[PDB]
Amino acid sequence: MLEAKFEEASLFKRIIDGFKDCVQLVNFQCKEDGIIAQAVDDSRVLLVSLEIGVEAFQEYRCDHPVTLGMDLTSLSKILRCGNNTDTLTLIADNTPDSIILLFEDTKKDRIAEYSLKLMDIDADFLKIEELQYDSTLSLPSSEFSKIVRDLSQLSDSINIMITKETIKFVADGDIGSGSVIIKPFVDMEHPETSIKLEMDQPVDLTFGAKYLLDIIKGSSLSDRVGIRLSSEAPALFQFDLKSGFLQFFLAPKFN
Amino acid sequence: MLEAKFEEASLFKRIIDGFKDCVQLVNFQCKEDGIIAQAVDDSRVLLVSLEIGVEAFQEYRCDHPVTLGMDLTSLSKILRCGNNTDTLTLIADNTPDSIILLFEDTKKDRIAEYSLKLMDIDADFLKIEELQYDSTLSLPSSEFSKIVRDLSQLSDSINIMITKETIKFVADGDIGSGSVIIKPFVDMEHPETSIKLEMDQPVDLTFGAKYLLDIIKGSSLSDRVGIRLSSEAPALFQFDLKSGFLQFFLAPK
Amino acid sequence: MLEAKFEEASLFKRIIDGFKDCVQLVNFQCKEDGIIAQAVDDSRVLLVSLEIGVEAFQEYRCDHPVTLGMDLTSLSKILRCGNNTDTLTLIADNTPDSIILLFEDTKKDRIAEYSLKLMDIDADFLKIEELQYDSTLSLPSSEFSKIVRDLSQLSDSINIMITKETIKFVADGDIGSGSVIIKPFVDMEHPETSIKLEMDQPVDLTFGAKYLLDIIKGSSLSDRVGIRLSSEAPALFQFDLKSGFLQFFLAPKFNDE
Amino acid sequence: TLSLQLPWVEKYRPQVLSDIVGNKETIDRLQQIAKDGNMPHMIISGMPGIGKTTSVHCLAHELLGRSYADGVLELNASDDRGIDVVRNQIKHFAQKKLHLPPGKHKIVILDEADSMTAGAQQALRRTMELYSNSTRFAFACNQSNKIIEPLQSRCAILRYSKLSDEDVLKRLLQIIKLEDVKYTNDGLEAIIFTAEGDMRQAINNLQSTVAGHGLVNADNVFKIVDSPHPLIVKKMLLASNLEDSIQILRTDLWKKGYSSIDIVTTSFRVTKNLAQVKESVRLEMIKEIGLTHMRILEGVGTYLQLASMLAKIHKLNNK
DNA sequence: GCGGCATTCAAGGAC
DNA sequence: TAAATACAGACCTAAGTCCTTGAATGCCGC
DNA sequence: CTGTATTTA
Ligand SMILES: Nc1ncnc2c1ncn2[C@@H]1O[C@H](COP(=O)(O)OP(=O)(O)O)[C@@H](O)[C@H]1O
Ligand SMILES: [Mg+2]
Repeated sequence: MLEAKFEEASLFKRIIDGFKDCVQLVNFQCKEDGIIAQAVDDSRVLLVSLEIGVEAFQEYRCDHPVTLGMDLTSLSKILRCGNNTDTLTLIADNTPDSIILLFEDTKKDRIAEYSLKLMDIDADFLKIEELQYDSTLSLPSSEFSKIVRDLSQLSDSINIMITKETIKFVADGDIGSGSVIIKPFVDMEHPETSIKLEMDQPVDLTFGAKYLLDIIKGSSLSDRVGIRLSSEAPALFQFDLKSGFLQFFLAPKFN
Repeated sequence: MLEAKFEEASLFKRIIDGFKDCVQLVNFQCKEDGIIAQAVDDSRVLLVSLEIGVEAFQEYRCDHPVTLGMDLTSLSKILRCGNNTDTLTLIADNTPDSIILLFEDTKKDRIAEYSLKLMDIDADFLKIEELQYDSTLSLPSSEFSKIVRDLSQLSDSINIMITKETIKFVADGDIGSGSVIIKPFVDMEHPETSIKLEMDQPVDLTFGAKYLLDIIKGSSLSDRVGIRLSSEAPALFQFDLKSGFLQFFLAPK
Repeated sequence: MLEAKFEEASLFKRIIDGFKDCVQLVNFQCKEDGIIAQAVDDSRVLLVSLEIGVEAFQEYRCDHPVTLGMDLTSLSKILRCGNNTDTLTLIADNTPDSIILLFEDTKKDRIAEYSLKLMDIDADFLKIEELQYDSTLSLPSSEFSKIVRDLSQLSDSINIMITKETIKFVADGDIGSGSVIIKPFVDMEHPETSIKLEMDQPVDLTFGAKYLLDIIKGSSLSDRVGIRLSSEAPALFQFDLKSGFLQFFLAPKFNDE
Repeated sequence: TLSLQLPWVEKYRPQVLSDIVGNKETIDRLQQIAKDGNMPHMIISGMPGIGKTTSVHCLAHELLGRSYADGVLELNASDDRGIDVVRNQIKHFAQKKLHLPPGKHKIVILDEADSMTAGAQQALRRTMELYSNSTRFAFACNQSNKIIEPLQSRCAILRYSKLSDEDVLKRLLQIIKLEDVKYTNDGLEAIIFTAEGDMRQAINNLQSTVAGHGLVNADNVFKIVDSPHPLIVKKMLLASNLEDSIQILRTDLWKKGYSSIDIVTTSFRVTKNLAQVKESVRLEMIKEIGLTHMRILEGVGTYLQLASMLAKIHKLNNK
């Protein structure tokens, strides 16, 4: 019997809103160490891997591993039924079916019981990627989202170039072109504003704009995002959470 | 003649916004003790009845019962001319052709004038029957609107249950189910957010989600809303600010 | 070659925003004096003129008068990327095929270089001859914008009546009508919100409400609007700048009988 | 396996107007236009795989030189057929300023132009009219009738025809010479015969035969690529005795997995395009095949209905 | 409180 | 007043889905 | 096609 009790009910909503547009169906794997989830886009261009450990949950009890197949377009509505000052409780019986979400207020007495019918996704999701990348950078999530949404208007393809202490976003379209160049700097007065870069080999490769806009929708979770690139390897966009993280393995375009 | 000097244009703006998407063209009956408005939707399921008394006005003068037909959309477009620092003045004459609306400011160098042309609409008789209601609850308008908008996502039919002094809102859709359970609340520190309940018989009923969504549009009128439920009578939805009040009579299926 | 450096990019952002919803393509003529831009509306009913002097730039450079055909939607898209605290630099090379917009941060070293492809605008250069009008007044931009926004909800035609030192804005629509009466007054401790009016002949004109909304959309470059009326000439709606101005030439309706 | 090699369609796709073995007159006209400049508005029409997209691509390349990247707007019309696309993107490209040589123009390529919606097709007329001095339109479609008459009014019309056997054979021999492939004359004749004037299909069949068997011989070609389906049906109806027609239907068509609806559609098409018999006989045969097709389309499709089709056709041919 | 964008849906057309 | 030719008479509805496309609805961002 | 509008004989 799965029973999870969150610290804040809006944290799960912020997690799910990251997957709202780029993912339709997910398979939550519930174990003793936390909740894992992996999903692939309908076009199979990006992969989402979420892990939330037991630290984020105020309470946790998972007797046996559980597989919860669910649709995000309904869970988003269900979480939108809560409040800003509520707490969330996930309930699942011994046999995985009709996950129950409980919203409880801490200021007053209120019980909001919602149900979601599970669905059987035959495809399994347990693959793990562990490979060294050519470049690993870290920049504030708000700034990266600003650049992505600013350059998405020029064209549908955004090229990322990592060179010696230089970070370049290029967007060439029909109405013109644009280029944003940044340098890795250390900000002692605030650590969440600084930009870090460790490069082993220069990188230059292009992504689609709409998938980048979908990934940057996860900036509401963490104030800083890590971006890991390698040659002939998927790009790792990681938002680090308090108990775990959320990573997008997004695939570049063919040259 | 009719001379109504409003306290503030924003008040009438909100009162009109309370039932924007309910009806389009209706007749306001203006008589000495106050102004009445009765409207029926084409689906024959909601009755919108708005009563505003003399005390709700900073000045009101009328010496003969009159009927004033008008369209809601044009009236709201006229009210969009208002601001937060101007007061309304409604002038009507013995021949109803156009209502004159004057916006008056504290500074006497800025005075606004507008006109609203009357349309002729077949009025309907008043539904003022006070049939006994089994249950009576009173809850904050914002909270009630939040619950309605939350449960409208799951299913188009919201089930209201008044049972063992527990208030249950149920919304069972195809994707899942919804259940909001609340208990009676009396507060002494904020006398605006409370759950008042007076139950004589348990009440089980089902209502349309779109109808309730249309009703909760009047949440800007009042901080709290009073709902009266009966198993054989249309449920009443009541908002009021200080003296002017609005009711929606919803006929259950 | 041209290299013009602004003080804040937000200034040009507001300039482009002011007249972006009336015209779509503008010829920007750059001379040693500054920048001049005139554009006729697609309906040829509202003319937009804009002058930016050499004193509105941190650095200015011009080797020859150059024409730049720009689309306002693309320009707005490019300028939306910048922030309020960046220096904007417009760069044009020989044989102009594109214009470079450099956004430079003052607190950091991050640089954003954008490119915009120019357009071929086969529009003739006309002369905006200045002639004495019959009525010339100045009143705050916000009040005029509010009056236009309230009056456009009734009709698309707005009657301007300057008679007996009284200003009358009339909107006669299908559902009722709306009249606004304004009396000029001089208020001492802030002249900013005062109404300075000179009336010689009483003028009765009628204009289009949509063009009025497009004109009042530029109510962010100044506090008041210089409003000039003429019975046989299009009215001048002017927003003054630190070293330039933004004029709208609005042709009135046909005053039949 | 790790990677694949480029198909011979793309690898040996012509890059100059001389490498095209299509219609000599129109190809020479295109070469002269590219040499002189001032390319006019055009629509190229024909059948699949005869060199329509390739011709316009090489024409644009030769006309614009290094400026192809910023002077060519190539869009699949079926991909982008919205009126909003013409209103915004095509219009912006047309008004876009570009310093070009004094004989070259910006080129708008609209591939699969026959699939454009009516709204975009009508909106394109003034777009091509007001910017006709700096922007040129080249449509590539299979059916000219799908393009509105005013659109065809403002452009040259190039009807491409089926490639002759000699041109296909010459291109095939050039490919074999450039690839060092073992071949046989009968194999190339079979490839041409099953190509039916489609150079792309011939090239694909040749490459597949080489990759599957190695030797281009008639036996291998007929083993991997079946003979044209309409020809067996044409032989089937034109049988003199009912027994022979039933035998062909049983063995060549029914026992080989051909569906009944495919057989009736092929019979309809063959009888429509038939010329051996008179008009009245052809119309009556089409009547009977259409009745049987009506029977099949209700799900009654079996061998008995096709047998009845052949029996009734043979009764019709029996005076 | 608007401003802007995205989503959805209804009206017409095609086969 | 005849040749000489263009060239206009006329526009359907239920139905099935797919497609486009304008416009309204809806929400989030500011 | 018949019937009519237009141009030129
Ligand atoms: N006349 C030709 N000469 C040489 N190759 C040709 C010819 N016609 C077609 N092809 C081959 O067909 C391939 C694609 O043909 P394409 O022009 O796209 O067909 P379509 O005319 O239907 O668009 C090209 O790679 C080209 O090599
Ligand atoms: Mg093609």
